[PDB]
Amino acid sequence: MIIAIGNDHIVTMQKIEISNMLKDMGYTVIDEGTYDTHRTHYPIYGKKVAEDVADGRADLGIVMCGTGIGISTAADKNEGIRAAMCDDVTSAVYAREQLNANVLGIGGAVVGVHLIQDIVKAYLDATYKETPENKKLIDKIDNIAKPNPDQKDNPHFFDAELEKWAEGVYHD
Amino acid sequence: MIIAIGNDHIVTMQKIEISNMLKDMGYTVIDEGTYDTHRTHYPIYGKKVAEDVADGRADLGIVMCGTGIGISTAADKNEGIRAAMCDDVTSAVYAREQLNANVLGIGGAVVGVHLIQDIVKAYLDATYKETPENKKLIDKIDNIAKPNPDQKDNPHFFDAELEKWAEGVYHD
Amino acid sequence: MIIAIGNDHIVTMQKIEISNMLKDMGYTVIDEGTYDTHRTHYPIYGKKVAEDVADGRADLGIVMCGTGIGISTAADKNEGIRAAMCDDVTSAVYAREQLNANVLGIGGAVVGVHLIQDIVKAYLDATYKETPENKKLIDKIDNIAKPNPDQKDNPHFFDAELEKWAEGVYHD
Amino acid sequence: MIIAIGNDHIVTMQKIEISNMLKDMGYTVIDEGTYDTHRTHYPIYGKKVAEDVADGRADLGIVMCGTGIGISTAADKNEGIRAAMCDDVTSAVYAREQLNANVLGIGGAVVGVHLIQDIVKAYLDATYKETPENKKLIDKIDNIAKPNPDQKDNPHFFDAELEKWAEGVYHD
Amino acid sequence: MDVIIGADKDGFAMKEQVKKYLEEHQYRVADVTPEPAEDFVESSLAVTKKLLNSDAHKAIMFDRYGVGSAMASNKVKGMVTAVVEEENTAHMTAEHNGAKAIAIGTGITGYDRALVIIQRYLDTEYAGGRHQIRLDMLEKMI
Amino acid sequence: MDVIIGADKDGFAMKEQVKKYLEEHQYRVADVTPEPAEDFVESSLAVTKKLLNSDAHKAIMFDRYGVGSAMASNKVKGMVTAVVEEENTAHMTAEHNGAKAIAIGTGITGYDRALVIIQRYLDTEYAGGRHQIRLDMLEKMI
Amino acid sequence: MDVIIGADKDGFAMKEQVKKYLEEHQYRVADVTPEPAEDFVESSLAVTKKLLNSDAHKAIMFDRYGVGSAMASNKVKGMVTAVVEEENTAHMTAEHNGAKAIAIGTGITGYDRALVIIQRYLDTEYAGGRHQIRLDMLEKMI
Amino acid sequence: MDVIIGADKDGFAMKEQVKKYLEEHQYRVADVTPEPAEDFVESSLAVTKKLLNSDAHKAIMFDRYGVGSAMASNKVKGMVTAVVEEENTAHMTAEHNGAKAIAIGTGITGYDRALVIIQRYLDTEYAGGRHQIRLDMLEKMI
Ligand SMILES: O=C(CO)[C@H](O)[C@H](O)[C@H](O)CO
Ligand SMILES: O=C(CO)[C@H](O)[C@H](O)[C@H](O)CO
Ligand SMILES: O=C(CO)[C@H](O)[C@H](O)[C@H](O)CO
Ligand SMILES: O=C(CO)[C@H](O)[C@H](O)[C@H](O)CO
Repeated sequence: MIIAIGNDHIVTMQKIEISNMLKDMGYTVIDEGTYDTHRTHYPIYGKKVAEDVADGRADLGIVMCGTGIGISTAADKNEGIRAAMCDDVTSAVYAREQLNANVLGIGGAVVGVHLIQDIVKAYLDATYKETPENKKLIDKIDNIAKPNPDQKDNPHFFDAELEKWAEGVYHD
Repeated sequence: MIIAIGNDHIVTMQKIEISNMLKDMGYTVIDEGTYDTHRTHYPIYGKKVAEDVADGRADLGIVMCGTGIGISTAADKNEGIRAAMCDDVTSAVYAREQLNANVLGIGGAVVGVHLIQDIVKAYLDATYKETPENKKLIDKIDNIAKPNPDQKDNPHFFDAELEKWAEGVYHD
Repeated sequence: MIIAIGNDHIVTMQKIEISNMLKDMGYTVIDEGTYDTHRTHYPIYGKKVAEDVADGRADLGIVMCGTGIGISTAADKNEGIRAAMCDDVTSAVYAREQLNANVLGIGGAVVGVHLIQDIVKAYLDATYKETPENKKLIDKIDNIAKPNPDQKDNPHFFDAELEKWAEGVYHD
Repeated sequence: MIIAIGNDHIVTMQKIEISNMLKDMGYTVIDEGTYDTHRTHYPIYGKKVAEDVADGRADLGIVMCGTGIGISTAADKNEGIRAAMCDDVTSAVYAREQLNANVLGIGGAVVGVHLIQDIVKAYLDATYKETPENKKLIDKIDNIAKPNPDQKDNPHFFDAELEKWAEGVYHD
Repeated sequence: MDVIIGADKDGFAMKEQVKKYLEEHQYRVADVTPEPAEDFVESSLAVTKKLLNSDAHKAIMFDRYGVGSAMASNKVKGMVTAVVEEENTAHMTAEHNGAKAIAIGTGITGYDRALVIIQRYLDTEYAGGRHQIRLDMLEKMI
Repeated sequence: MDVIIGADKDGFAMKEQVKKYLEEHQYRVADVTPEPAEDFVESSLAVTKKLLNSDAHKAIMFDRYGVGSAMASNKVKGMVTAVVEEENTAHMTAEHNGAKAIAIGTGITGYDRALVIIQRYLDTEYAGGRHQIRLDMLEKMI
Repeated sequence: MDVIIGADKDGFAMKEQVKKYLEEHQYRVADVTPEPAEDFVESSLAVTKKLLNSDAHKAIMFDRYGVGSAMASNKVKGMVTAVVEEENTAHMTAEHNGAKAIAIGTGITGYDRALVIIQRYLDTEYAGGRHQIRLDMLEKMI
Repeated sequence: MDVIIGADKDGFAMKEQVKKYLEEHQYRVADVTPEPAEDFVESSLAVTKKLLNSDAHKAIMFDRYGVGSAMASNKVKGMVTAVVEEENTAHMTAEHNGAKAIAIGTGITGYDRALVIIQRYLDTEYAGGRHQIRLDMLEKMI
């Protein structure tokens, strides 16, 4: 199985720990998230992981940032994706078993590494158990957003924002 | 104010982060926990921190280990101590406000650094507020254990176990 | 300017520090080396960085492993590359000024981060200065190896070895 | 054998690595250097390690800071001490064998951990080999400074400077 | 300050408790699910609609696990919903993210903790600045 | 497998639910608080006494925050109680520590999560070995 | 043990000293540059040819910076040359890498240190095992 | 700028080379060991004396291993001598420490590297500020 993983600069170290674990477990990993700890933007990596999963390059995805909210929200906002923001094992298992979530989000700065490992393992070990009940829920979820061809598989999608960033438009 | 802190080898890095923060906040820190990451035993440091607090060398104490359970329990098993095991802000504030807990325990491997910082800050910022109800609970807790002069202020209390360890008695 | 960087699992943390620095300095970084600390093989990343430089995708390259010997040697064994193994500032400047070295190798486990930063800075700040003497040395070096089209731009070049590894052929 | 170790805040992580190694090697360690990474002053820890060695609480000492110059110089400026600043195995062995140096200084930010480990091991493994030649050198060295009873075993020796620091006298 | 709230059958109980809490603390509450919603998709979308179509910038969604309401509402262009189970994210998601709403799972988070989470969320304003680039990116997505 | 359970007024409701859960899963349950205890000190100590006297090696204490039941029961010589609010400690405290009991705070932990925590705790055996030194140290303390 | 040595004009002096050292310690030395080579490319390649053809598995190249002899000789298929300026790489490159030769820069490394580096290199055997995959990869390259 | 230099028998050769280098680069050099000193204790103390008793703030001590000259001269109250073997300390010791002198071991450091080290040291001024507390502490010691 192939797992795509991504992250922002705040949790690169936690991402490395999970990447190592996944490989020890026999999983093939596609690391998309940022590779160092230089200030960057979570949506970039959330989108990359989402597309790997949606296009079939990866079976499932895992994304992390400080709280996980930002990057998991970015991953959710893509066609074919059901991203589950889970800082606990219980909801992560529910996400996989009932909502067939294909992207797991975790807060690398609020959850300790041992617990992150447990959440990831539980999420991966879980299996979607279809029922007419959850199939209806899932279908409703898959039909909420309106597909935008300009976003789908478009690497230059955020260039506009990146340029403004280089121009100091987003100063503090 | 003086804060005593301790830890086992699993969470020395998290201890360092909290130590740094406490000093930046103006607290005087007495680091007792282990200083490196060489395999050691949580009760040793839990006891050291507990006595700093009980003997008046420190106002409050903070102890951490992988889950916090071991070291916070060790700390609790000392005269004059009310140790609270809190991996969340809500129970930590309750511990200080209602139980006048003087030792805070946290799981450095299950709680992320940002949340650890929040728990510590909330615990320290909180103030004990006496009430006929919690005064009665506190009195009960302070009288459960039977004092052992052989343990009180005895740093050699665990020597027998340390010797058995050096002799391979506790092999896996 | 574009800098390609790579590393094996022993020095991923040092690579991250250098990546951060290069970006703060205004360079565009292409991180090829391994992204986590899971056991892997230095020739893979040395080759990737070497080709980025040889194919014009990057202006210069920097590769690191425990001692730097393995990855810098891997990088050197590619068309168009002159890789210099330098754990000091003096030889690094010489490498750039006299040999027009386009790939810098450093031992991330034997050189401290501050000195690594100095070596990288000195190497980058240096400028090649042609002379009838070094032009002749450079020409000799560029003509020692016999080009192998099967290796050039072939990312599957080491697949046979990777398979033997997955099959336990390289056990200790 | 007992080894006293100390460090400033810049190299606490490297100190931890060495402390771990020393313990795995069977040495008893007295960690004096700073325990976290909060800004502090190298002379404090250099002096503490020096006195452990001079008073017989430790057999040898190891001190580190960014370059090692500061803390090793502080260690040298104490009665009964011969501190050797060595970022290499060769001079460290010479220091022990010829000058019977009892305190080793290393730059934790300029020397990689693998090399630091090698320097420490070589220094510890070496044995002083007395000759009328080096005995004369050593005696001359031991008689250069004039003993100051106000410094010897005086923990409040630097209080004056620390107060000024708290008062913002040493601002940048 | 205004707060939009909603819940499905699983989060209805806590939703009612929080409403009483909020009203007791001078908060003007807009309950879009006086009766429990069919499911978390309906409740979260109802809260989102009322939010994006109002002058309120704080909302709380209640369901069993939190994940569902966030997964659903985040599909709406411009919406940003944070599942919250601890006290750090409670304030950080508001400070850094648009945090238009937080989702609480009643099967995951106890009531006392929920109140601390809610109070922290309500008491925190968006910092803007550098964070806006990420919010601009999110709003650009479907 | 035997399991001792107890609770004060704040933890009674969940205690009752868990008791039903345990019975449904063939566990032999010893409830020391058929009626809610006066406070968590009474309930936690009642659980501790029953446990240290029984052949059971698993117990669950319920109160509002968990913290209290653990703080009080750990004062008993030989007792080891773990406050648990997440799924990693749920099993690690059993594996590494004596974990003679776990304490759950009903105002902190939701029911569904509590059940996962409880099952992980019950399914995990103490590993012994190197961990015994720490337990010997703890049992030596007051 | 056999050792192949060579040097250009800048590394000749040290090469001569080391040769004396090696002979004094019973090493069978093959000096490919009795007279200094025209440049480090000539000397490093001379050493490489003699080594890959001899039964010796240890060699030392001398030049002003080390960098050049390594850069040039590593272009030879199957060759592995390590520039060495400190005592850890001195043995680690032999243990992990093929380290068919080490390159010392006379303008970088002092004589006493060079001798320690050389002796550590000569006293260390290749560990094989997992390391062989990387060597197989290197020998495959041009 | 002025530079005080000195050396024992082992560092004399490089000392003479550096003196010519320095004089060629407009540096005013004060050589306190026109003839090699008896040993590094004599040469380092001679350099220290001339330094502390002059208006120069830069000095270079030459011997075989560097360690000796630093170990000896640092015993003098107020003196600060840094053994230097690499290019980072070369400038950092001047910036952060009083760096009244650097010690170079001719058996450890090659000449070309020595010149880079020396130039970096000479070109760097003390930063003062927060660093002064440490220098005040050192000068207070014997
Ligand atoms: O948690 C995050 C987004 O939800 C990020 O880690 C932080 O916003 C961080 O400051 C990067 O933007
Ligand atoms: O969490 C812990 C004790 O409760 C410790 O960190 C672990 O048991 C660790 O393995 C050291 O004993
Ligand atoms: O230095 C290295 C190769 O020269 C590598 O870092 C080590 O061999 C490491 O063990 C990985 O192979
Ligand atoms: O190398 C050091 C002193 O020689 C210290 O690490 C640095 O001066 C650091 O800035 C602390 O003062």
